[PDB]
Amino acid sequence: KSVLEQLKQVTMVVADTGDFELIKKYKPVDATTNPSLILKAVKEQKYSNLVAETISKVKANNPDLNSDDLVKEIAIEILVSFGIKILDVIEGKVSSEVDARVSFNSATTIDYAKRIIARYESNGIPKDRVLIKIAATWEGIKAAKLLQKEGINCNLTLIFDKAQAKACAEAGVYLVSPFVGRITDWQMQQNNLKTFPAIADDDGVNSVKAIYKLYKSHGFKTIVMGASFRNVEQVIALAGCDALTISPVLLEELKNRDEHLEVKLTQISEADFRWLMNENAMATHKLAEGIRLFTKDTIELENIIKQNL
Amino acid sequence: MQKSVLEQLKQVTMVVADTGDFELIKKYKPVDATTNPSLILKAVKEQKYSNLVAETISKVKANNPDLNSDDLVKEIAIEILVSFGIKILDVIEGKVSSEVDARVSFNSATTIDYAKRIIARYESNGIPKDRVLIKIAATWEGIKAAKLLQKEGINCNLTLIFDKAQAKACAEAGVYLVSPFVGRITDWQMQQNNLKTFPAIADDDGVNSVKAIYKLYKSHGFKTIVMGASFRNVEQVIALAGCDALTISPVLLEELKNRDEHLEVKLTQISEADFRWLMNENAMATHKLAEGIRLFTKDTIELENIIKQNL
Repeated sequence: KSVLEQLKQVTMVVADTGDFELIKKYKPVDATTNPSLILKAVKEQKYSNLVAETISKVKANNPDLNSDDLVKEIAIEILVSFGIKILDVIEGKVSSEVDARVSFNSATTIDYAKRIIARYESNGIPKDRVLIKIAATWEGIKAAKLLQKEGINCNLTLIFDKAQAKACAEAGVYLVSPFVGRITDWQMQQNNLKTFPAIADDDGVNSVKAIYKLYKSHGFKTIVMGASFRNVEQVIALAGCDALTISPVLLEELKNRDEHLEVKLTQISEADFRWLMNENAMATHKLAEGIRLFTKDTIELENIIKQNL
Repeated sequence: MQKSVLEQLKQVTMVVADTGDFELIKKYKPVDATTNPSLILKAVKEQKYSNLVAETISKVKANNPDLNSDDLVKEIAIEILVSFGIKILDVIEGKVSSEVDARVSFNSATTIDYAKRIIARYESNGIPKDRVLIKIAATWEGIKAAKLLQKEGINCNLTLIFDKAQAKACAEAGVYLVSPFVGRITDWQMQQNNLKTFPAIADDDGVNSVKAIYKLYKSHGFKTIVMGASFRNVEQVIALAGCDALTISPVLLEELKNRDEHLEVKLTQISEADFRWLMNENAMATHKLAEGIRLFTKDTIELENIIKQNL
């Protein structure tokens, strides 16, 4: 058995891509998108017809919207159209991320999430097949608490800190996506490291291990999904995690190796949360950075939509 | 005849001394003075104030025999920061700034409580609230706290200001005074760009930040005092001549006192979600606000450990 197939025995394998054509090579259970991956699927142009049809559809269904509102509605429908194509090739769920610009507004986050779900449902996809990805700021967590109460399952993303993860679980979220790679990136930058750290010393791997241990010892039922990978050894290190979302490149690396895979993994108030985050210099920087960078990619996507109206 | 750079500055800007070392303050005759948790730790640890620190720990211990150890340490820490403030007030005409415990920085209600506790300790010694500014980190929760404190006549000094949005929100809250930082912003600039020498004044991100806030405030007619803080060299201070106020370390005060070159005058609505977005967009501000709270917290924990070692 390949390492990929070994991993599937102990972990829910998830594909991290909007390039739905790649997903059948790997037979993951679930798939995840993010604003950068949607932009890449739009930019690389394998799906220009899907984009063009989406734009036409939204214009016809929305004669009342001005150019700004129309572009926003198209951005949502693009996210959903990719998700629908992904759902055609997997048995599980797809994750679709809200506009990062709403990250500090629980209200607009709730509305955005509900609009994504409504668009899926209008296209005949039931909400049980979708996770709404939300950056794990306090405001995102508070939004997810409400959405979960209303039956909308959330994927809390940009998780860099254990207390941050704990708060998510306290809110009853379906799933959390603690990051690995971006933490390793910070670690390597801090000391100008030229090579990846040994696995035992990899701050990103250790961050997910710590969250896993917290959740299992405490009996939290939220799914732990490691995300953000720089090398295949980081993914292998976390075998046994509830779920791991993995790029098509790294899925291919796992598919082509066949050594033995060792299985390794077997209330907070607002003020408390803000304090614990502030104590984590890396998490404070990297949460903020993720929201800035995803916003830049969403603006690039909007500019592409505008050029094709 | 032409006076020193210091005396010329005093003519056009309220000169403030940035130190817990009250003995040094009298050599410079500032109007006001500022402390912060790091400066209080430095004054507590230095040999020359060891009698004042000793006497403070004794008096609180004697008058509070029934406090649990956690409460007792907290009471001594507030007494030490107030006792240095009082020694400063004895040697100046104006106000002293005393910072709340940095651990309350994300809690408006405990900020308000800590501020009131500081004021009460001053008042217990006969010092009226009009001689004290409560220094509060300009997180959203600190701005909310300060808005409420100002409604009760407690003047605040909103510190760790790194972005024009904080500054604007502070003004909108009606705070008495803001402390936009210079030096720490230049530190970020110099570390990030590998700068061997300090940037030209025109290119100094820190100096430009205070200039932008000053311009914002005067164009909007805000009455909040703009006090530049955090300096790395005299040239950054001189660059801001004419700002409402400038708080300056004793090393830099001494440099200004001894220079006689001519001083040219250079300086003559936000929702929570908006504030948080604009802060987020500023990588430097996000990092430096957080770091400042962390570092002040580390120094206050060291103060607490020193209190515990002397009990």
